[PDB]
Amino acid sequence: GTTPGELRELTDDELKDKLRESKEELFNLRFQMATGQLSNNRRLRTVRQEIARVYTVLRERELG
Amino acid sequence: AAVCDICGKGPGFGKSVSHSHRRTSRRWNPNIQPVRAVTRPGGNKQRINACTSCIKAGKVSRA
Amino acid sequence: ATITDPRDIILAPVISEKSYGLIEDNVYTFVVHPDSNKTQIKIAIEKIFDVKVDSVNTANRQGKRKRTRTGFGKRKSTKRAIVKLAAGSKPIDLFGA
RNA sequence: AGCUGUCAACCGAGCGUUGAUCCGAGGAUGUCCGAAUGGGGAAACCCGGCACGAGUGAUGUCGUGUCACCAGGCGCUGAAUAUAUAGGCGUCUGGGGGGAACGCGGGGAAGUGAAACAUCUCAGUACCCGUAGGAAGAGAAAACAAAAUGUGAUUCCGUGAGUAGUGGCGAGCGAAAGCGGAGGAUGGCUAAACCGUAUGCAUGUGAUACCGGGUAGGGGUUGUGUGUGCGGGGUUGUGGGACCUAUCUUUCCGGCUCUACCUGGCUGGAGGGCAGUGAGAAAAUGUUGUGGUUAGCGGAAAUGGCUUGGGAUGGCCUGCCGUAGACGGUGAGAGCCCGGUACGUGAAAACCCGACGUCUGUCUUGAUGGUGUUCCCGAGUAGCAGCGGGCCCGUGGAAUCUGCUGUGAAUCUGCCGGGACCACCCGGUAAGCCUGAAUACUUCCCAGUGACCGAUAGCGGAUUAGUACCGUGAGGGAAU
RNA sequence: GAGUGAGAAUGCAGGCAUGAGUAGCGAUUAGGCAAGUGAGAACCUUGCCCGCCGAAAGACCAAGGGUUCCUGGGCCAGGCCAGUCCGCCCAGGGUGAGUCGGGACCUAAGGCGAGGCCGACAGGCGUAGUCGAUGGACAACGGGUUGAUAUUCCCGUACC
RNA sequence: GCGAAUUCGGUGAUCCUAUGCUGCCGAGAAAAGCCUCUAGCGAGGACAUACACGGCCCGUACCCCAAACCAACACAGGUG
Ligand SMILES: [Mg+2]
Ligand SMILES: [Mg+2]
Ligand SMILES: [Mg+2]
Ligand SMILES: [Mg+2]
Ligand SMILES: [Mg+2]
Ligand SMILES: [Mg+2]
Ligand SMILES: [Mg+2]
Ligand SMILES: [Mg+2]
Ligand SMILES: [Mg+2]
Ligand SMILES: [Mg+2]
Ligand SMILES: [Mg+2]
Ligand SMILES: [Mg+2]
Ligand SMILES: [Mg+2]
Ligand SMILES: [Mg+2]
Ligand SMILES: [Mg+2]
Ligand SMILES: [Mg+2]
Ligand SMILES: [Mg+2]
Ligand SMILES: [Mg+2]
Ligand SMILES: [Mg+2]
Ligand SMILES: [Mg+2]
Ligand SMILES: [Mg+2]
Ligand SMILES: [Mg+2]
Ligand SMILES: [Mg+2]
Ligand SMILES: [Mg+2]
Ligand SMILES: [Mg+2]
Ligand SMILES: [Mg+2]
Ligand SMILES: [Mg+2]
Ligand SMILES: [Mg+2]
Ligand SMILES: [Mg+2]
Ligand SMILES: [Mg+2]
Ligand SMILES: [Mg+2]
Ligand SMILES: [Mg+2]
Ligand SMILES: [Mg+2]
Ligand SMILES: [Mg+2]
Ligand SMILES: [Mg+2]
Ligand SMILES: [Mg+2]
Ligand SMILES: [Mg+2]
Ligand SMILES: [Mg+2]
Ligand SMILES: [Mg+2]
Ligand SMILES: [Mg+2]
Ligand SMILES: [Mg+2]
Ligand SMILES: [Mg+2]
Ligand SMILES: [Mg+2]
Ligand SMILES: [Mg+2]
Ligand SMILES: [Mg+2]
Ligand SMILES: [Mg+2]
Ligand SMILES: [Mg+2]
Ligand SMILES: [Mg+2]
Ligand SMILES: [Mg+2]
Ligand SMILES: [Mg+2]
Ligand SMILES: [Mg+2]
Ligand SMILES: [Mg+2]
Ligand SMILES: [Mg+2]
Ligand SMILES: [Mg+2]
Ligand SMILES: [Mg+2]
Ligand SMILES: [Mg+2]
Ligand SMILES: [Mg+2]
Ligand SMILES: [Mg+2]
Ligand SMILES: [Mg+2]
Ligand SMILES: [Mg+2]
Ligand SMILES: [Mg+2]
Ligand SMILES: [Mg+2]
Ligand SMILES: [Mg+2]
Ligand SMILES: [Mg+2]
Ligand SMILES: [Mg+2]
Ligand SMILES: [Mg+2]
Ligand SMILES: [Mg+2]
Ligand SMILES: [Mg+2]
Ligand SMILES: [Mg+2]
Ligand SMILES: [Mg+2]
Ligand SMILES: [Mg+2]
Ligand SMILES: [Zn+2]
Repeated sequence: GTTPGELRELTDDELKDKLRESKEELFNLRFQMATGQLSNNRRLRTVRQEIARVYTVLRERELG
Repeated sequence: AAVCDICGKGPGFGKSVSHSHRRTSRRWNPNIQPVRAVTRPGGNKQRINACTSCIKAGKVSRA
Repeated sequence: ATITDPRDIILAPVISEKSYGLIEDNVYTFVVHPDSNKTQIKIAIEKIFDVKVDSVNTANRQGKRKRTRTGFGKRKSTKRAIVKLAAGSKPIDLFGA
């Protein structure tokens, strides 16, 4: 839900915070999907792609 | 024992032909002898295989 | 830079008659990563839900071979952790009861 | 301007002019196995060391790195054993495996044919082994030729020619010279003899020594001898090179040239020349080019009438475009309905090309042809012999080339070849090395074409296809 | 210009006849009745009998198989008949270990094998090693529980 | 849900003591493990108590003299 653009003003530690918050979110809605009370399915994909985006930006910061 | 350790002279392959011109494959092997030569003037000896051509030409010092 | 957090290990809860019957005795079944061990699972479960975990028992289940006009295919091979919580009995309520 | 690959749709949700799906380029992530390489293993699954973090009350546990073996550089150490070596420790840099065909170097059948069969053939084939490259190999005369004041590195193609030959003169096999062409680079570089240097090994006459010389002084390139490296110098066939031998002497000056005076080389610097990613030593790098490749975009002209029809893209009649009447699709034969075609336009980035500069190197302390000798011109090599291989040539009178074994020279009034051999003539200059083009092939990608097949055909495979299935396994292998 | 003409190759493929509604329907135990279910019952469910095994035709494993196990549903193909049933079809579920059986312990026959030696090359053996149980070492017992696991879960008491 | 009595004997192993004992020739694995000794490491350390903990990976369903394995079959055969 957040463009990779506005992830470049965030430092390493707060990018890491964003990433762990997102991983916790993903665990929660994975449980909700398993128990049957998640109707919105595209939420899983968006959060999974957000995690991938956060790693991508971190690696780009490391290398250049 | 058919490769020289110095010049790599290996066997050659040809035919042994009988009186009935009955050719069979055989090998001309090199005349490699077990030499035990020195690399240093001092005289420490290491055992190798050297064809008699290399012995004759003095490529190995059996000091 | 990878970050490893506990939730990357446990994937789904097992929602079944037997799983609920164990829940009623304060024992929780999860689907876990196929390459985990009981020590890692215990640490992760204690770190996520903030409980004391007594025991973890693991089972490996092979995938069901299903037929088709093409032939056979196979499902995932999964492994499950049955986790027994301490006597304090602070329930875990992400299962729906 | 619609999208969430597909079989293969249904449900459940969503995204999209704030530019999604899609396409091209460069990147990131990239579990496990596999050369597989921390150790092990029944490939894809088991067990670790060390370092830095994480996490726990602590052990447990997690994350990221790193840890195979060989070969070669460099540094340290130098067993038995003294010199020392073999080895050991460390730090680097490579190697390993795969691949359809084409290349090169080796090993090498049998069925078969000979109307039997053994020489011979098949056939240097099939297969195997070692190695490549984008091509390879070959390549710059120790060649041909034949008395012509002749050709001139190699490779390939056509002939010569099924000829000369060869052959249990059986079945069979089978040239080259010459001649016509594709290409061009009749291309390059070393060794040696001498000169200088540096170092190593045996040495001092330890003293009148070396130095181009005369003068004077000191008194050691150890005097010397030798081997190796580096640089000059040379690079040849009418032989050439070196050593001394001769006239005119041409970019500036300085330093060296045992020492200082004048003279002989070597060396610096500013020139200028000439070349270069080349075979002729390489490397790095800028700048440019409406050069190419990897997505695309535009692109003229019929809603035409009448009629049959479910539907015109049929029939009849009208217009129109055409640098476009290629080919498809659209409800039946469409140049004017769609995609396109002819024809133009387009690249941020990456890659492949040239071109101009930095850069790199060389040449100029210097040129030229003469006049007369000594040295040099690739050594366990050539040649010779024995036993083989291969040449059209099956041992023949058997040259040329070549392997194993034995013996074993000369440096040019030499040595090799010209089908035994000898003499004379002619051609050439082995035992050192590089080398483009013309030639062979297609795993893969792009674009096309077919008097090619059209579902028992064409690939085994138009569909689950190397699938199902059969076999312990190599392997065999459908039908739709 | 031809992949140009079939009736024969114990020819190849496919479809279909003849035998023929014929043989067979796979042991040496053997079934019956009442009721139920259901469209349909010799074959399924329940009861009561009868019979067979009983050093097994019972109970538990290894190897091998691979979901065949349990629950719900099904009845086209398979079952040598029918089938409401099924080891068959479909969906969901089910396998819990410090002590069991292995590894993380150890080696045997053997395998591979750093360096190694041998061999034209391809390779052959092999040292140190390192794997390799069919063996050696090593700590848990009784009861209960599920439709489906049980020295594993729970209960009681232990041991390393 | 509640739940009685459970005492004496006889017989008796192919199972245990037993990796024993006795005979015999055919002359009957290895390694770890354990115990022990020193080399060595060493300023702390040994036994005990109590409490709190960690105990890893793989198999475990079902068949298994069988219509579930080897036999093309729901096969009169085979299977420790
Ligand atoms: Mg050898
Ligand atoms: Mg030969
Ligand atoms: Mg022969
Ligand atoms: Mg990652
Ligand atoms: Mg337990
Ligand atoms: Mg387990
Ligand atoms: Mg099924
Ligand atoms: Mg894209
Ligand atoms: Mg890409
Ligand atoms: Mg490994
Ligand atoms: Mg290995
Ligand atoms: Mg080294
Ligand atoms: Mg020494
Ligand atoms: Mg290779
Ligand atoms: Mg023959
Ligand atoms: Mg014959
Ligand atoms: Mg015949
Ligand atoms: Mg070419
Ligand atoms: Mg070449
Ligand atoms: Mg010819
Ligand atoms: Mg021949
Ligand atoms: Mg020189
Ligand atoms: Mg030179
Ligand atoms: Mg001449
Ligand atoms: Mg367009
Ligand atoms: Mg009409
Ligand atoms: Mg018309
Ligand atoms: Mg048409
Ligand atoms: Mg057309
Ligand atoms: Mg010469
Ligand atoms: Mg011959
Ligand atoms: Mg001859
Ligand atoms: Mg060459
Ligand atoms: Mg076909
Ligand atoms: Mg047809
Ligand atoms: Mg076929
Ligand atoms: Mg098979
Ligand atoms: Mg025909
Ligand atoms: Mg016919
Ligand atoms: Mg017929
Ligand atoms: Mg037939
Ligand atoms: Mg009939
Ligand atoms: Mg009859
Ligand atoms: Mg009858
Ligand atoms: Mg009958
Ligand atoms: Mg029967
Ligand atoms: Mg009845
Ligand atoms: Mg009886
Ligand atoms: Mg009995
Ligand atoms: Mg039984
Ligand atoms: Mg059943
Ligand atoms: Mg049926
Ligand atoms: Mg039936
Ligand atoms: Mg039923
Ligand atoms: Mg059933
Ligand atoms: Mg334990
Ligand atoms: Mg062994
Ligand atoms: Mg080796
Ligand atoms: Mg071996
Ligand atoms: Mg082991
Ligand atoms: Mg065992
Ligand atoms: Mg059971
Ligand atoms: Mg029990
Ligand atoms: Mg199993
Ligand atoms: Mg079990
Ligand atoms: Mg069981
Ligand atoms: Mg079993
Ligand atoms: Mg039966
Ligand atoms: Mg069967
Ligand atoms: Mg049977
Ligand atoms: Mg038996
Ligand atoms: Zn030799």
